Amino acid sequence: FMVSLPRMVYPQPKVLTPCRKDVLVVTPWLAPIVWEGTFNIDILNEQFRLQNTTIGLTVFAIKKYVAFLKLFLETAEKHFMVGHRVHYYVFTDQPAAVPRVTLGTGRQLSVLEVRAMRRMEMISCERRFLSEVDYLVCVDVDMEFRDHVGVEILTPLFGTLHPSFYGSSREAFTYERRPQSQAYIPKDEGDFYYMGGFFGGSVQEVQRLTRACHQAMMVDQANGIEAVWHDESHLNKYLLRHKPTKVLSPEYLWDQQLLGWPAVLRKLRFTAVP
Ligand SMILES: O=c1ccn([C@@H]2O[C@H](COP(=O)(O)OP(=O)(O)O)[C@@H](O)[C@H]2O)c(=O)[nH]1
Ligand SMILES: OC[C@H]1O[C@@H](O)[C@H](O)[C@@H](O)[C@H]1O
Ligand SMILES: [Mn+2]
Repeated sequence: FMVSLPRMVYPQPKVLTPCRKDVLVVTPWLAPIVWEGTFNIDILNEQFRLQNTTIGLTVFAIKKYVAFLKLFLETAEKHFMVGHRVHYYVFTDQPAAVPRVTLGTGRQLSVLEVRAMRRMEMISCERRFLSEVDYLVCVDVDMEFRDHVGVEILTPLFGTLHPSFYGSSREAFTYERRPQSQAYIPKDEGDFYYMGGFFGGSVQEVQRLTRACHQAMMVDQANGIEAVWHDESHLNKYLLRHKPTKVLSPEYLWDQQLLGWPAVLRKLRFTAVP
């Protein structure tokens, strides 16, 4: 049950004025593609706080990657779902190397020790996530938040446009192209190339995705084949056959050193560390 929004004063949306004319802002299966200028974050924050939303954020920091956690978490605290309840789950082989980062109120961190592709299996923590959070966001650790990443991304299932391919035709996508792999996608198929480093959704839809990618990876292992881009190839296969309900623009996963700051990106929200 969703209670009424309170009165709010904001600019009227005008039907004969698009928000953004330069980019596609809805997919052909009617999923929003999330760019700056397409959402009023005050309306969204109301909607999600009225449901007392809790967001889980998973990150793996194995071996040398523990070095990235301090900047990742400190910038998450500045930019990720601020005002909402957040539970970080840090999966690592070195619990004692997790930095002590001060968190804002309503935010918690759990360190989950693992042994040093297996992210999909490890995510598919099933029971715990179902009890503890409403949505799961699953990202790479060698990154930093530079600007707002908030509830505009939440939906039952989302992927993120890979920043090297958002302008590419499908035949250039680096999907797995060998029919012997579960991740295979023919040259005349594909909507987008999604980045393995940022996907998420409701806990149920994320457990479906990560279970299906884990099973498909195990089939490929039994068959002696490893997909060209590992879990990212399987995530692409899954999202072609199970369309996401939102797609995040490359504002949400960018590399300024490699790609600069094109005009089409009004904000660079989550970016690779040099
Ligand atoms: O030795 C490793 C290799 C990978 N990762 C985790 O797996 C993610 C994906 O690997 P990586 O970021 O190296 O892929 P890239 O983005 O460079 O292609 C890393 O962000 C970490 O989040 C890790 O923790 N330790
Ligand atoms: O072609 C796909 C690849 O593109 C790279 O730019 C990225 O570093 C890789 O992790 C993989 O996503
Ligand atoms: Mn990475």
